[PDB]
Amino acid sequence: AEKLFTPLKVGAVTAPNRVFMAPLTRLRSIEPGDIPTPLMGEYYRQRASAGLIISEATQISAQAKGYAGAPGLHSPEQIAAWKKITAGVHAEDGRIAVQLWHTGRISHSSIQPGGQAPVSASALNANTRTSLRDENGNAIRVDTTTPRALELDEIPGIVNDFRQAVANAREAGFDLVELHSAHGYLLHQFLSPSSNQRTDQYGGSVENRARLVLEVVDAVCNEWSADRIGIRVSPIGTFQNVDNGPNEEADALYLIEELAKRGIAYLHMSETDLAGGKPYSEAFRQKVRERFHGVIIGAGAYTAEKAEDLIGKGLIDAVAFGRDYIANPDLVARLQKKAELNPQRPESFYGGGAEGYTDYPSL
Ligand SMILES: Cc1cc2nc3c(=O)[nH]c(=O)nc-3n(C[C@H](O)[C@H](O)[C@H](O)COP(=O)(O)O)c2cc1C
Ligand SMILES: O=[N+]([O-])/C=C/c1ccccc1O
Repeated sequence: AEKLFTPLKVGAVTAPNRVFMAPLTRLRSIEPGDIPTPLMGEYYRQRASAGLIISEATQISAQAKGYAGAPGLHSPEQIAAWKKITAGVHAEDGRIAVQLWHTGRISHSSIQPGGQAPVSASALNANTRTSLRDENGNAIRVDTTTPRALELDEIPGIVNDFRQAVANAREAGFDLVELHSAHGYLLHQFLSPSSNQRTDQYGGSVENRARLVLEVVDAVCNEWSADRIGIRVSPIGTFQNVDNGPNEEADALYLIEELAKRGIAYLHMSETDLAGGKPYSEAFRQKVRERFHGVIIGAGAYTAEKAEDLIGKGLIDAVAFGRDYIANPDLVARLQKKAELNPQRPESFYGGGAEGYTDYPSL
């Protein structure tokens, strides 16, 4: 029997199905101000039949910015714009979480406050690219700037920025928040020994490496409620040159046991980047499942059939689809009916306007 189209309690909200829209950076916000737009509102409204929409990654602060065109949730103007977007999703009977990030070293000095180097756990270049805008406003890929290591006394400010962004998110009408602790961004930069060479209380042992993300979790649970908080992790494998170190499984299980103590709404596991990699072992999935007592969302080149299999095995609760949600606003109906999926147009994933954004048809 199919379970994808059955309801699921996700902390404080109830999803009517298990087909979630993964967080998808689309880089269509207004500059100056990193302001969401009515076009973005239309895009999200089109996808409101998702069991849960998880927004594009959204800055907690101006310092958090690493991509031209990515929205923020730190300014009054951003709060006002997001309020209209969440109202539109709710008018269509949807549910929407905001994914909150700090990009850390995956950034460029030209888009940082004061034109300064971005920050990270350690002063190590990401050795990758980010997306800026050229003089005509078009997306361009540019090598990342070498970061400055955060001073110990700057850490409380980072925690406060997450806390403040969650206050703002609650005000803006989001149903949940997802902390971006994956994919080589700031929280993951602290988690991974490959990017964290600190020798203070925020590096070294796994307890120290997870310290920042757990302080953030505690701060945001206190600001709102634990049943409003999810977290995305990518703790097995390599993502944007950030591996998970030489004890990745044990370190992941430590973090997950710690997260379970807070009673948070969900754990969202990004299992692979677009280039793929070794699948999660069923033993690992079992170890995660016995340790965490909230919703588990799986993501990364899923099919509906794989999601059904893992839901049936009692190992995950929901699936997040990324690219299929870019191209199929009514992905839920298509998967329910076994309809074909619209052809994807990758050239318009990042930047631009309505074309390749709001022009993918429903059935
Ligand atoms: C254009 C694009 C933007 C993405 N932006 C984000 C993001 O903002 N936050 C995030 O955690 N993952 C991001 N991802 C990863 C997706 O959430 C998803 O995990 C990935 O695309 C693999 O799932 P899929 O095979 O269903 O597309 C992005 C992926 C794509 C293709
Ligand atoms: O893992 N991915 O295939 C993409 C990740 C991603 C892409 C753009 C912005 C934030 C992200 O986490």
